[PDB]
Amino acid sequence: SKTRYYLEQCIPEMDDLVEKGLFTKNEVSLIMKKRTDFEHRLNSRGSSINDYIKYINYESNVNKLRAKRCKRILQVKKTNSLSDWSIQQRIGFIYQRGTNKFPQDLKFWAMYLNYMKARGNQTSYKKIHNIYNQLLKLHPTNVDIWISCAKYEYEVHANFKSCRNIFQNGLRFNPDVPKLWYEYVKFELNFITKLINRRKVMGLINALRGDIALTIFDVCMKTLGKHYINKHKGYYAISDSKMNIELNKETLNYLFSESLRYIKLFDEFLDLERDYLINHVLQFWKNDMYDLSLRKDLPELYLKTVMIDITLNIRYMPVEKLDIDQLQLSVKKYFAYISKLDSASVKSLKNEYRSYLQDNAEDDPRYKILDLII
Amino acid sequence: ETNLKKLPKLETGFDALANKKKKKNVLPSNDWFTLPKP
Amino acid sequence: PIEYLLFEEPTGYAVFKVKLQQDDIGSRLKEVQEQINDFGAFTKLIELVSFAPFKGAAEALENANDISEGLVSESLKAILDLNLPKASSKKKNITLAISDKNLGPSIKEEFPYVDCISNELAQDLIRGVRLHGEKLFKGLQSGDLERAQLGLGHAYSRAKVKFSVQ
Amino acid sequence: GGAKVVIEPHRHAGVYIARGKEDLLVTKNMAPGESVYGEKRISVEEPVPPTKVEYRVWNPFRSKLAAGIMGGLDELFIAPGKKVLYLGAASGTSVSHVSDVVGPEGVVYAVEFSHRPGRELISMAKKRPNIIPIIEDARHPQKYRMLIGMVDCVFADVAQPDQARIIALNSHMFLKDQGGVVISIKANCIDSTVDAETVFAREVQKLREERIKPLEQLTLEPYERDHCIVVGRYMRSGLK
Amino acid sequence: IVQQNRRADHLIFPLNKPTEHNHASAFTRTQDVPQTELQEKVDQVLQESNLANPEKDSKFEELRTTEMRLMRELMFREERKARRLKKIKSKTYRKI
Amino acid sequence: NPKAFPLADAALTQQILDVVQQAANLRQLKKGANEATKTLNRGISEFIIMAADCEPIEILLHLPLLCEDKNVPYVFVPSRVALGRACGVSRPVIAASITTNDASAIKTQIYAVKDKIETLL
RNA sequence: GGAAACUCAAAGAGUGCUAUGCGGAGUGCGC
Repeated sequence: SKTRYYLEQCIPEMDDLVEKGLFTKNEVSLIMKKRTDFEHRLNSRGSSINDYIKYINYESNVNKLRAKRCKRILQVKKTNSLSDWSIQQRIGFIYQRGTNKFPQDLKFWAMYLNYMKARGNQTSYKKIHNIYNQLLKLHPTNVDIWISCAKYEYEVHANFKSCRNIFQNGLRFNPDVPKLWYEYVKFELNFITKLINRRKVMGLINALRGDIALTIFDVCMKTLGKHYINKHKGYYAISDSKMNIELNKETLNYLFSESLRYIKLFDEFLDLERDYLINHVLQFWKNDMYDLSLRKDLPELYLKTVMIDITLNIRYMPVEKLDIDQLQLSVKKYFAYISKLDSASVKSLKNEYRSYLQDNAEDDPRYKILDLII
Repeated sequence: ETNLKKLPKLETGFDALANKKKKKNVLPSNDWFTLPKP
Repeated sequence: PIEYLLFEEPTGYAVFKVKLQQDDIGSRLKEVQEQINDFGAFTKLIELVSFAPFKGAAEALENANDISEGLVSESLKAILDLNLPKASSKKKNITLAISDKNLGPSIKEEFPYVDCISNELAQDLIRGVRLHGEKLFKGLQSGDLERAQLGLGHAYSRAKVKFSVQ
Repeated sequence: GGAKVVIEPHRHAGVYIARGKEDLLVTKNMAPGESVYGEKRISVEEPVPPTKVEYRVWNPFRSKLAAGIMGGLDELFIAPGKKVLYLGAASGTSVSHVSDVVGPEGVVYAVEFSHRPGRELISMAKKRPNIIPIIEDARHPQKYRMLIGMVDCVFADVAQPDQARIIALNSHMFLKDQGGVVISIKANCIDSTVDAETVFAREVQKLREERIKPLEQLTLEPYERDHCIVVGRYMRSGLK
Repeated sequence: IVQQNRRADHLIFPLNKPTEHNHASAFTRTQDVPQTELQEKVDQVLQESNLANPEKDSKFEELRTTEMRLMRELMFREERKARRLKKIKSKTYRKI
Repeated sequence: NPKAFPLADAALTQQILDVVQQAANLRQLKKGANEATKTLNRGISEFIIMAADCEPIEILLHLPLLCEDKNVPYVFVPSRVALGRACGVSRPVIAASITTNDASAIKTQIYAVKDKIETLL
């Protein structure tokens, strides 16, 4: 019975904690009673994570009562005894036992992580990196592991080198999930605006545009199309006309819905060449992968691509006097697209009409241009 | 510095997964190789 | 000196660390060949440390093809360079225990800091972990192995024989 | 071809005797309403609404395991719980009977190297769930280790003269300890020069030097010339 | 060292220290080479304009109660660690 | 590996055709595709010979799927009229099968031919 | 005299079950 070994591992801290006057033996025997029951339920057979959770909760509560009677009776913050580190180090020991016995549930993994973050005032990312490593190895497929690890060591440590390393590692392990690609681009623009405004701070007190986001977007679209087309047609590549064409257009549908999500939460970034990068996104979406989405099928996608091509220059505000100066490109594009499209002529005309209706003495020439657009 | 505050942020499910609670309910309560015995 | 082993399953790859070494001279003894049949004394040898499942069943068939031809695939490359520690110059070459001498030289070429062992000891604890199987993972997977290898078996047979669809 | 025959459980579980005037040997079908091979099926009616379930006649002149059964083996290891690795599964001649004597719960990993019997084997295998078709050469169990897990009996109907190395490699890779080994030996395909039980003695000795302890052999003489069914168990620990 | 080994109570036996190497972490590239296509593309974009923390040393070159807050929140990892070391040495030279 | 794969070269073709001729004179040979598959599923067939220039090829290519199932060896030869002349019969045969018989006088030649064609495959 | 159980007592076998080991740093060395 190793429960006896743990139970008399915990004796010396309560020995010193009793011989200095904060508890008495008549209640340290009570906490020893409940600790005995908890240890038995823990390393018995058929145990559970809820037993580990209640043990953690009880030990944290007796830690808080220890600090409370420490500042009440002794009127000090700590008594530099053995107990003060001991009780949380055995909390961490309980956490370690529970992760080794039950590496399944990310709830217990996550509260181990959260307790070690909150202890992170004292304790170490030397300790954090090990548990993130073994958690990452036990779950390579789960994406929130990589995302929470990157969020921690970029929003405390801000080590962009390790964040690039673990994002490339996460995309190496699963280049299938759209979310990890999406948040890789999100971190890329996050630190790219960080160092643009950092050199702006340097320029105040005294190249690196979105080509990285372009490259990872291109490989994102290629890999995502490959993995959607391999997610469908499970074991055998189906060979006919219409199902092959339908699977290619279904991949193109899902992929360009994803690039639309890339655009529509790409424009949150204002401190960079947002219009030039959205133009690069549409230019990469122009040439197609065995489908030709513009002139051939996916005509609804071609219509939304045309409206995005107009609105990427037409990105403006209510104070639109510079838009009254530079809407000649908008009128030229709307004319050159109405001279191409057949019934998407009517669709794009109604869409540009509703977009200009969203755009609308300064209203007087605006009313003139509104009658021009109507 | 206001833009650096309003920069968008990476999204997980982890601390929600560690903080959130349990709320739901509980509801209360031949062999293939055997010949037909004649 | 067998520090890690790689077990290839229908659902995905697994990599186990070796806590205690099996005995090398008495490996043909009754009391040693029965501890790979006792599960509670086989887990004193082998700890699971990583398990990357195949994303899709198409990738499952692809990895089965690449292992059957002895090649290294990219998910295997990913799990190996995640788990295996980089060594120094020639001191302490790290060691896998794999199941075939044809997968040997290919991952030796992909990882010159890794050494591959496939002897009787390696095949011994390989068949131990194959016997116990899904009890090692304690539920850390998305898949049941018998039905998974049913689907993978019909797929691999069909792709090997070029069975027509029309 | 239309008369009525009673059924009875055999000594081995899963296999049944069909006693009529003459008395057939039969097994309980996995796929009712069909005959794969060209055998006769005896259909019985269980009386709840009444069910109609059928039983495929196992031909001992066309499957060496059924030759060994009604020649009399003291025990098999093809029980209706077990899993069976069928080395050298040519067609649905014997693998169908081994499949449905295993039953709906356990798997028969049937292997095969040749391609035309392989493709009619997978076309057989779509109709019953519990068999796994393998289209690999049996000499390299490494290239199908991906997909069979810890089988607890092996049958070997391979007919090429490196049988001992075949069964040794496959049993080392996949057969669990104290597991069953059933071998069909064909003397004219091992070597035609020397006589039948001389090559049976050679193969028995190669088995027990590969620490498959042989318990039992049978000549199956009224059905086929110069074959032998050798039943042994993988000892792996304490051959003595 | 053999007198101090015969004067020992217990001998956990591989006495020459096991030269175990740096454990495999996901936090560093373990071969220092491009592994895949996105890795080689991101490195060939990053090789022309990145930092060996030269610009990090330049931006960490510093001296109002919010400009220091903005510079600290826009600092980098190695700059923050080196500045923490320099401020720790400064506080050790200043206080008691 | 086109469709009729184990196609014999010239010398092995000639020795299997002469053993075919003495088998036919000994009345140990059954000739033609459907008599061949009939003796194949009777089970008395030592090895089978198929002429791989027939019109078309599938009419005998049905025979490998039975013969390699029932474990008898099978050879292709290059000419139907060569097989017909070697069977000792007026029309071109395309398939031929040696019935097993222990009262044969050609047994050792049969076995030598069988060993050569099994090493061919 | 034969038969119901959550009637109990005593043995046996099988299936399971994990059966399951001063501190942050900083300071010079250890490749």
